[PDB]
Amino acid sequence: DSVMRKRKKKMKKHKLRKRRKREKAERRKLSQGR
Amino acid sequence: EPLVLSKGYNIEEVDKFLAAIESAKRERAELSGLNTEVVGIEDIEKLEDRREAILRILSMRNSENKNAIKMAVELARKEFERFPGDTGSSEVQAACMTVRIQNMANHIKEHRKDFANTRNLRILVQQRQAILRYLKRDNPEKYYWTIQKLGL
Amino acid sequence: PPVYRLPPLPRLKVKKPIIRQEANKCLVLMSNLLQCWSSYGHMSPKCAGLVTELKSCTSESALGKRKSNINYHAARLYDRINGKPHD
Amino acid sequence: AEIARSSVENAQMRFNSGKSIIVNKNNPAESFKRLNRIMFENNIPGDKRSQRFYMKPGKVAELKRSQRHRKEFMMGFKRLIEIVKDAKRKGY
Amino acid sequence: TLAELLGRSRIAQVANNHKPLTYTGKKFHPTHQIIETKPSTLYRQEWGLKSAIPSKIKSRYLVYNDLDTLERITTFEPRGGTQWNRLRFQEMGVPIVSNIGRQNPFFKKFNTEIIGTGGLSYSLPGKLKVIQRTVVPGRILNLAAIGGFVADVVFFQSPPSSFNSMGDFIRMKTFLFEILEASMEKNGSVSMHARLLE
Amino acid sequence: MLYELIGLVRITNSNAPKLEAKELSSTIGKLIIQNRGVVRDIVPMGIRYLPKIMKKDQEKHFRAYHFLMLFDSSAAVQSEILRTLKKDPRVIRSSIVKVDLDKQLDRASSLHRSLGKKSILELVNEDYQSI
Amino acid sequence: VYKPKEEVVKYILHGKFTKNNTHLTFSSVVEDKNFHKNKGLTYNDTMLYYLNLPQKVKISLSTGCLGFRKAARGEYEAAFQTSGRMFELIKEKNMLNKDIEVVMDDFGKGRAAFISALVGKEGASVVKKVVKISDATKLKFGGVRSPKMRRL
Amino acid sequence: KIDQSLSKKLPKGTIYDPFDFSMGRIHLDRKYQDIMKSGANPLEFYARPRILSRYVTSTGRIQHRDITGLSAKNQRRLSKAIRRCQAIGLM
RNA sequence: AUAAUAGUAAAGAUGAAAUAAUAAUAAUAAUUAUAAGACUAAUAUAUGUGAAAAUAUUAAUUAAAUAUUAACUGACAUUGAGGGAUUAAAACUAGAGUAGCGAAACGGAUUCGAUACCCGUGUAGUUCUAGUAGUAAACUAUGAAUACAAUUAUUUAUAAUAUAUAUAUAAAUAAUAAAUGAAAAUGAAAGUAUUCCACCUGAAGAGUACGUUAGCAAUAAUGAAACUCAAAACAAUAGACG
Repeated sequence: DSVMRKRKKKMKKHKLRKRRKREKAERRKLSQGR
Repeated sequence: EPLVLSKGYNIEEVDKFLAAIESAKRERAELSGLNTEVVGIEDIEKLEDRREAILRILSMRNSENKNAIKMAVELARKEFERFPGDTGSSEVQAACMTVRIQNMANHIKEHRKDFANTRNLRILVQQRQAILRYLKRDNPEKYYWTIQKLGL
Repeated sequence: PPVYRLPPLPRLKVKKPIIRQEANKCLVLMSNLLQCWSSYGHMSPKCAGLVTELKSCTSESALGKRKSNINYHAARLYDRINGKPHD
Repeated sequence: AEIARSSVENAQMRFNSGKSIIVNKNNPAESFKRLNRIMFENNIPGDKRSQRFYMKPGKVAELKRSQRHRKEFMMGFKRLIEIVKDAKRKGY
Repeated sequence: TLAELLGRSRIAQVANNHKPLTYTGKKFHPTHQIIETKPSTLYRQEWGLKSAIPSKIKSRYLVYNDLDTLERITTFEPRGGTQWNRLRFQEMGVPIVSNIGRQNPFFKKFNTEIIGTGGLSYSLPGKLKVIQRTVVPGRILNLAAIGGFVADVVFFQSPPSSFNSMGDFIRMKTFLFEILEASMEKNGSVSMHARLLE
Repeated sequence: MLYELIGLVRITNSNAPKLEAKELSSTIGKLIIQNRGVVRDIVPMGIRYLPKIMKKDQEKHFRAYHFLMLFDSSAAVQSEILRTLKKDPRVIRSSIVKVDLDKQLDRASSLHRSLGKKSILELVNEDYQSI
Repeated sequence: VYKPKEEVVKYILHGKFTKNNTHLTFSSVVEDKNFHKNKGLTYNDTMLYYLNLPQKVKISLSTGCLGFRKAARGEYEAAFQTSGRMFELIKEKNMLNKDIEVVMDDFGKGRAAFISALVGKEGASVVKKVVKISDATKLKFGGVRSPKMRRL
Repeated sequence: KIDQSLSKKLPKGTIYDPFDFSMGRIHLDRKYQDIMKSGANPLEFYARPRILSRYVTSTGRIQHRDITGLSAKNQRRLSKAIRRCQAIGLM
């Protein structure tokens, strides 16, 4: 179902927003010497 | 080598065939009711060049690599054949793919980003191997004879 | 060369088969006034020999004027002309 | 120079393109109209309109295909109606 | 044998020909063979074609190219009527030089070129019907179509008033012409000369 | 292999129209020869006003002296000939197209091939007649 | 050495009849019976000049000039009524002595009009001296890209 | 005196018919109204910008196989010859 | 864009309008003239050519790719886990370039609001060069191979004929028969069969978390469970709706 596939789109886009927020945490104190 | 040529044109046959003309020209006039004058030398100079051009216009140094290859496959088939003619023997087929494998390769050693023809080289290599693998499953003696012969 | 068979269709009718009828004859008359009024000004001293025409075009009917039979021809000669295979 | 002043501007005696339609004086409409033909036969006009907004290459290819299809059905329809007319004329 | 029967079939007696039934090309020789039907068959609506000919057709003469076709109809034009032109050639009574008839009157392995009169004539060239022919009336094109065959109009003196009398209806007007003669160019084309009696 | 060079040379001699053209025809040739390769057929195509004003070396050549030379040399010499051409100020719009002879031992110039002919030996007996 | 010698030749009436405005521009070629009274230039030089004789705008005119402003500068009235002025001006400036060519360009509503106006009545005294019509719409062979598709 | 569109002028050579002498006929005809097309390598004419000048909308444009109607190969080689001629100075 | 030139007051854009470095510094239009980039009309059907990406401005070189005979080879194959190779658009790292286009940005519109659609500038990028990366509705949403089955019409390849004809072959494309199918429809495959590989086993949670590998990075691959429902999905039908 295209609508169901579009929901993935909303979910991937939502996860992309989370990724952007997570990206701040990434490359930071957590992923360096820890 | 110098003086090589295309489509089976060994220089000798040329020398002998070109020569046929000499015999013919003069003998055409021996009969009939016309006498001999300027034909004392038929412009050695002109005939000398005629042949010359023929040689430039049939010189591998001035033809196409494809043609040099057409010569090669033969050479190999004739060095790896089982009898006059055989062209299907695994070693003949292997030897033939070998000549190309090189050409193809030097080609790729220039067109490094040409990938399609890279797939080719490979397929062939993978293929020669396949036939070479058959000969080691058949006339094993021949296999080793052949491989060490072709250089592997 | 020429050759273009079609695929089966509900029916091969024709859209608005254009029979052709002249444009409101009046529309042409009124138009020429504005085709001779743009120049020479309103009621052109020449347009006298023009409005004479757009007069009765209105009068009783301000709009002097306020088909085809191919669809059946099509409906009847398609199940015959279409080169459908048998069945 | 002189050698070519005689040259009757050989050049311009057949030098330009088809984007021209000498006017037979007298009739002007026809001449101007003669261009309407050439213009509407070299598609020049329409192309200008297209060469205004370039759609994605795949999108324009799809459009072109659709146009071609539309063309081919129209002449298939024409063929069919000509046959229908012939049948009508004969008696079928 | 089935084939033997077909090998003599009238359908096959008629050769095949897919020449267009409109042939806008200049016409000199006929393109197809007209199929004659007895009035009886016409009422019976029978013509011997793959499919019966529509009652709309009221002629007894038609020409066919396709017994039947994909369109599920027979491709025929009921306007086959050469029967008139050739007969009018007989109505005109004039022979064709036919170049030189060595031995055989038409002379000539295959006589594809210079076929001959082309079945337009099978009579002894000279006869006394010539008695100055029979001034056959023809439709002046400007050339004059006599019995369906155009013949260049010739006269002792050019008569403009004659052309003016018919005005633009020169072809509509028919004038008797003492046909000078006709000829069949190897392309099977008849060229003739008229005698405008004006 | 057999190549062809329908090059369009410029002209400046109000007088001689085939001055440079011939002078270049010598140049190219001299080199097609000193390098294993046979010149074959040259077919002066004379002069034909260029369809457009072809600006060469800021000279805006509205016309050029077309000419054709049918030659034969290695790729390099053939490639090299291109270099010579563009880089010859005289030539205006050059071009070397191939004429594979795989089937016909001797190929004529493109032109005669559209004239109905096909080979020089043919095109020679085509004139041989005389003696 | 001579000094300017100008004898205008033909008269060119040009226009860019686009969608949002229509323009008409009357120009006059220019020439001299002297370019060749100089032996310094080669034969070719002269024709170059001739092939492309200079030119001078004589009556720049745009719909807006005749009065219309904004959107309207794109309609028909505009052109029909922004042509006459153009022609009327070709008259007053006394420019109808030698031939004139037309070059309708582009296809805004105005083109038709300027073509009606030329043929009908306001074109009258001018049409007569027009030689060959023509056109110079500029279409591109790929070239540069054009605006995305306004999702109007 | 009369207009053209109303008077067939069959040449004498042909066979005029009673209908043939009619307006219907005139309309009918209208409705139903090349060494390259013969079979000569159209590419060989890679130069001769004269021959190629033919199948050209006279606007530097080749024609869709609705007009040219040349063989796919003939038309494509003719198109290639035109494109090659563009490269070969002349045309 | 940039001067040259002559010409005058608007230009340009839009539904209609605003603005911007538009134009009284003389603009736009015109006509010449320099420079800089990207792109490649018709033809042109993506027919086709490529493994798939992809791919129609021209030529040169190199290389692959055809049919049919003929000689040979002598089952040497079918295709394939894993692996390797290639891999669109965007993105990235170097170096050059940068016309136009156009994320971002900023401004003008519209609107109740408009961080949109519309419009003006227009930067990352779009180009090349060397890479890197390895994902797309990378879709014919259809893995590869072989044997087979009823017709027609067009391409068209190609042999043949007594080339220009009507014939025999193939190949593709379009309509179908049968058959299959939830139907839509598939049609020499989605049919009849055989072989091999990949993959699926309710919906949510989830291609998420975590671990691990790879990457300059964005990320890519690998890929769970708890918790909660008797739901959830597709083709055909009526009907209401635009």
